[PDB]
Amino acid sequence: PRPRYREERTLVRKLLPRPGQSKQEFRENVKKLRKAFLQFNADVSGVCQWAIQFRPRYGKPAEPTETFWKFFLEPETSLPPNDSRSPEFRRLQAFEAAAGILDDPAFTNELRDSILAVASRPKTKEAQRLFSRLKDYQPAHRMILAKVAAEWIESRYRRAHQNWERNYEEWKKEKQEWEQNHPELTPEIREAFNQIFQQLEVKEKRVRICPAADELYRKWRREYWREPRKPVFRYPSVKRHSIAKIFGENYFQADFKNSVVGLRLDSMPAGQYLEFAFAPWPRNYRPQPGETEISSVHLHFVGTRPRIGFRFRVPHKRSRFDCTQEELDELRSRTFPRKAQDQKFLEAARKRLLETFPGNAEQELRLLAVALGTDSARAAFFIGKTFQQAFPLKIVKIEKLYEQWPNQPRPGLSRDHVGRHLQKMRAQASEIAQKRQELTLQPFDLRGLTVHTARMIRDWARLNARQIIQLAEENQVDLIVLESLRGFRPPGYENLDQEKKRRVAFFAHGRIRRKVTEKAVERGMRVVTVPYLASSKVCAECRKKQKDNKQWEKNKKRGLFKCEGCGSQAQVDENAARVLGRVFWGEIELPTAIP
RNA sequence: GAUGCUUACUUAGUCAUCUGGUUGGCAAACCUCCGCGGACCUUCGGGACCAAUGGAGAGGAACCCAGCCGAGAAGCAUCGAGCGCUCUGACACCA
Ligand SMILES: [Zn+2]
Repeated sequence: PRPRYREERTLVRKLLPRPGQSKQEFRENVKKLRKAFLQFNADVSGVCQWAIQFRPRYGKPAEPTETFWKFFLEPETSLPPNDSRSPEFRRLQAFEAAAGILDDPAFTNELRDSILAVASRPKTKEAQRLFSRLKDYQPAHRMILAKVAAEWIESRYRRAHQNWERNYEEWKKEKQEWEQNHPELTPEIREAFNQIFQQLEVKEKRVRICPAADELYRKWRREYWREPRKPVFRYPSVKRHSIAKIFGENYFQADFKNSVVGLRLDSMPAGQYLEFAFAPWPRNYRPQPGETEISSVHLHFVGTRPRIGFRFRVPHKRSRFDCTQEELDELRSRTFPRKAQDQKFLEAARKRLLETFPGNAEQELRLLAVALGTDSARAAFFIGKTFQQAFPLKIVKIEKLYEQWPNQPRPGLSRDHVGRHLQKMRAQASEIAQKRQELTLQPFDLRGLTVHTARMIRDWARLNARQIIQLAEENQVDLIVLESLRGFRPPGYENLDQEKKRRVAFFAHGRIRRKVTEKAVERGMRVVTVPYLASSKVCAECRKKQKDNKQWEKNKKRGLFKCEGCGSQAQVDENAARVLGRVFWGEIELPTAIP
């Protein structure tokens, strides 16, 4: 499908006043830039507003404007595989004709007809004013703006909507099968119990009301009463991260021997730049400016301080596999997106991987099943379905890196550290509330403490990802096995509930998964995420699937355990790694304990 | 490795008992009401978002800005250790 994983890997450095430049002069310059960023965001938001109305609706006959929409979103498929001009240049030509700001054979007759249909539509007041302003812009700015709007609308609407469609079809089939297999006794009787809840304010799927004793209707409601929710569209809000202004070619002048960057604004003419100092390129960082030239510069604001991003090209490594990672993600996202659809997804993924292998996959498939625990973590290694050895990973960060916590708040990147900042926040927002009441949360209230906590969490995730990548590179792996854990929470997470602010301190296992997947696809590897199956409470040697629930947690609290059935003595992490490595193969099944 | 001076510098990459502490606020910044106009979802109750070459008030608790103290980056200057040279913790960066 779409090439989700590109080869860009952009790097962000903070901007600093140049030593020659005066501090007041630097404040005046960051003011000129803040204005340009605001204008760019406004223009992109307006163009997205104009273009969102041409989408083809689900369950309706196709309108004549659809093929222009698909050309605008994905010119690569629309254009022939070979053409001199880049696809984005063709996108700009189509957009100008559509908005009223094409005979080239690169464009098809259907595309021209659809754009003719599109242009013959009424323009709102916002659209007319936006196009009047956009007329004056340079073709480079117009093209960059159109590309950014297209990528934004694609990523933020179309992916989620297509996933929602595929989810909805399976929801139809599953509800039909459910209604036609066990409960044949509810053709209409559901209405009698539904009406009483309808007349009241019960606008929620999971009925947060305790059982009355229809309870079969209750299980039916929490499952198949309402359709899967449709994704809610938004625009590039300047309050959140939103998008980043792009200074393409001939607009930036970055120097590296000494770190100064020549940014150029839209109004500024040729040969004039705004020089700023920035954090110098790391020496140990593997790529260097000499290796690959910088394609463009991406600017965005955190808090009020500007940051810049350098975009360069880094080639990918060809994987021994004859398939892509996007297909493996596609299976789970679209083909099997449900809870019964997990066993089928895993079987299909295993088949697809095995058939794509050049030689004998069973004899030689270098596999590394990594589990992610709290204090510690270990990864198993498989070559041919035969366990070789388990490796420890150093993931506790203190004055030095260790593999385990040495023997009240633990110094270093720990739950205690994060939770102490969460408590500070819980004790500091109160007085803000009272003072605001006296005068008479927001995403600017504790704007330094939260950004610090976010940087801490992402640093922890980066540590985990790089450690895993290094372990995989040590012994030439081709496949990394990961679970679907949500994440861990710090001690102060629960006492700061009801606020999205507390989400800054969630440990984000998914962030680790994304980083690992990106870095693995970087090096010619594949990542498959099995569905959560609680590997910790499953013995690798014999699949006992322990359920004591009282003694197991105590054993995990000291890092050792003992299987109830036979008596294996391995540490919890090694057991879980072996369990995942087996589960990828056919030797262990998913619980599937829904009924 | 130690020591001293200077800097329109940093204290908003993380950790090492650590967004360092403190004093205040004209401009400015930040903050609160609208709201021309656009728009996504919706159980129609409402939720969420952008926005005028757009207009009105207000806090220095929070946001922002400035001063002071503590500290660290370097350019130079002294001595030293090891072997003139090498000489300042660990990690980590696809935002
Ligand atoms: Zn056992």
